[PDB]
Amino acid sequence: QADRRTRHHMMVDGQINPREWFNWHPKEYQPWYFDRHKFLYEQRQYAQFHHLLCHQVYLKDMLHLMRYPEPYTHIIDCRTSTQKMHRWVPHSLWLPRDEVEYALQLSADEFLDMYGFRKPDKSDDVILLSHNGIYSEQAGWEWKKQFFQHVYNYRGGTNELFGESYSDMNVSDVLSPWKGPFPQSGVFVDKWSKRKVLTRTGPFDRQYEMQDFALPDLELEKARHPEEGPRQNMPFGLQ
Amino acid sequence: DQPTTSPSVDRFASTTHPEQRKAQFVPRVGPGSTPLEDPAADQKSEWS
Amino acid sequence: VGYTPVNPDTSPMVAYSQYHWHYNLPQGMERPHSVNRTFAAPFQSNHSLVNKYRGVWIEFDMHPAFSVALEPQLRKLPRGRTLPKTPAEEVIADYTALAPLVDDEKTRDLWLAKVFQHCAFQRCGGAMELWERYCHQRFTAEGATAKPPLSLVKSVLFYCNKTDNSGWRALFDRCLKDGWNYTPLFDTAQWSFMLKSIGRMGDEDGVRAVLEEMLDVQADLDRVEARSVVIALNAVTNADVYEFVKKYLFNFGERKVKFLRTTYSDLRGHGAGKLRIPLKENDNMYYHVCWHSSIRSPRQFSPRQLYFDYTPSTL
Amino acid sequence: MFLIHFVHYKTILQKYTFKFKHIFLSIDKYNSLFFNISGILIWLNIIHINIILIKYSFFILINNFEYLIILIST
Amino acid sequence: YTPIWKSDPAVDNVAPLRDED
Ligand SMILES: O=c1ccn([C@@H]2O[C@H](COP(=O)(O)OP(=O)(O)OP(=O)(O)O)[C@@H](O)[C@H]2O)c(=O)[nH]1
Repeated sequence: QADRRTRHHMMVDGQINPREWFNWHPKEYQPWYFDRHKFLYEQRQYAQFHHLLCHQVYLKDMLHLMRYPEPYTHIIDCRTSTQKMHRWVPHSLWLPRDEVEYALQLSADEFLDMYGFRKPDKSDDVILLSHNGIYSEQAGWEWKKQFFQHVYNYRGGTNELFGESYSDMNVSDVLSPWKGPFPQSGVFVDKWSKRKVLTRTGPFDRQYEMQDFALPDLELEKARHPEEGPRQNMPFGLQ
Repeated sequence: DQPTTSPSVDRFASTTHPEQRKAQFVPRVGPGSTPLEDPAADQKSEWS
Repeated sequence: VGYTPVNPDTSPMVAYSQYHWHYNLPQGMERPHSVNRTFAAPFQSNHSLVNKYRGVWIEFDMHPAFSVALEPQLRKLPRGRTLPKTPAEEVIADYTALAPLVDDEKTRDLWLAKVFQHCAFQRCGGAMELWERYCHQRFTAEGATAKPPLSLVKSVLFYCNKTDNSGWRALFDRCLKDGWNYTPLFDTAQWSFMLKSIGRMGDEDGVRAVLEEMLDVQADLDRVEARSVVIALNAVTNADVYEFVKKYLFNFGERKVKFLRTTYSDLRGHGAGKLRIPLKENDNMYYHVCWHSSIRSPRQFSPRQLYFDYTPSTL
Repeated sequence: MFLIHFVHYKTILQKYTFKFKHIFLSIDKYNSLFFNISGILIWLNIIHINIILIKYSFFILINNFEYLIILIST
Repeated sequence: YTPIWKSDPAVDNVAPLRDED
């Protein structure tokens, strides 16, 4: 008939019941879109870095610049480990990501002495390069914070160029299932009624929704559920 | 037909998401608080 | 105080409060508002446009000499927005008989294009003979140099779609950049009819070629008629073409994609009658178009649905 | 091969200036007229009066939102 | 729900160019 999942309860098992429409900060109803199929750093979890992103440069631009170089466009290789880099992107130069913060604070001379090539002026085009396009992005943020006017990241960079599959960092799309209780750092007291209410941090987070969302192929999606259908634990009207 | 060298080619952090389509750290506005960053079709006027 | 809230315009105890403007202050406008001027929206109605021609316009350019000379023959063929009911056999007989007498290429071909269009509206199958008898020799065969007049091509294509005909693929191919370069001059309705036909016949590969060209030529994607996109997509069973169609589906707009789903669910649904030939079952493509729609729409929060089974853990 | 050694001229001249206001310069705020409050009356359960300054009051506000409040010569 | 579609094959884009040259 009814039970803790179906009934109205302010609290279930000593913690705020996430099932109540009125236990959430109304801001959580505001409309949003799915990120996950977009480039890693455009996603919403990285929002603190969003002001910093870099204008892109596509594969076409890259081949064009291979055959037809510009004098004051610099292509800068950000690949960090020498163990993983076996080829040379034409007309590129090597500033590994790990050094960037230091490198960009050298004088023209000192920079010349440490990296063996001229430090790009702040007007010049700077194209950044990495395996996946992740380290190149982070490096980009560095170059942008010293204020460099044209900084382009080429995502998919060395992997697309050379057909290698390598990665700058090992990060995986899957989030580890949330462990503890709901964090008191996300609990949001209301200012008018002084009423405690959930936010979408923690075990409730949009990442988890997108992660477990229906697959985009009917066959793989039907494989995921029992014969009779997708949600049979629920009463018909909650399905 | 449009070359790789054309300004038409869209290089912005994001294709879809408007807040990721700026040039600088915040969204600059033109005179009269009109949108600068990505102009809408009718804001660009080619007149004499 | 109550279950019925105060409405802030009519209540002086709101209007004249300290958080609003009292009636004894000077009542002028506070700040100006320019909304429509700063960022303006383009007009798109919820309803389709009521006067639009809704067909494939065949562009009748005739010299006003043969236009008068040929009038008793042409009066039987379609003029603008008028579709005389003359049986197609008769019209083709008239062309076969009288056309060798006319000396103009341009005239003979405008006339032919009218014949084709007329036979497209009645769905008479014996009209391709006309293509093989007159046009094929100087247009489609053995790398002939000559470049057919646009209206003729549009007409023949329109005929191959209206009467579902394998022939279209040969003509269409000649229209790409290296050939006649006619493809960027096609109407949105042209694309609509093409897609629908190809879909019925069931060529995934025809569908792919056509969607690629449409996209490159900058057709109006959102205004391609939904029914025909659905019937085309429905035709796709092959793994690679399937991949293509996901990636491609991202080219439509939010709204378009929502109604791709609605239209799809209707054509296999309640509105299964609406089609002359019933759809064929693609459960995969149906599911996918629905899924895509769901991905691209704004997301809503239904917490009792998401967290239904949530239990907290002390780990 | 190299025939020459040279000194690198560049023209760095800024002669044009384009500064565009960021959006938040034009955002709204709430501004208010401000007079010296001569008195206040609150009533919800029980009425309470505070009188800061006794003068003939030239203006009077009434505000109903939570508690009834009347700001005198406000 | 990711990945939506099969990623591009491993193809090497630089080689054909520098080979022509
Ligand atoms: O979007 C729409 C709506 C309605 N219809 C109407 O559906 C009726 C039968 O639906 P069909 O779509 O099966 O017919 P058809 O291909 O022979 O029709 P054409 O589009 O080629 O004319 C058609 O005769 C037309 O009147 C559409 O064709 N498209």
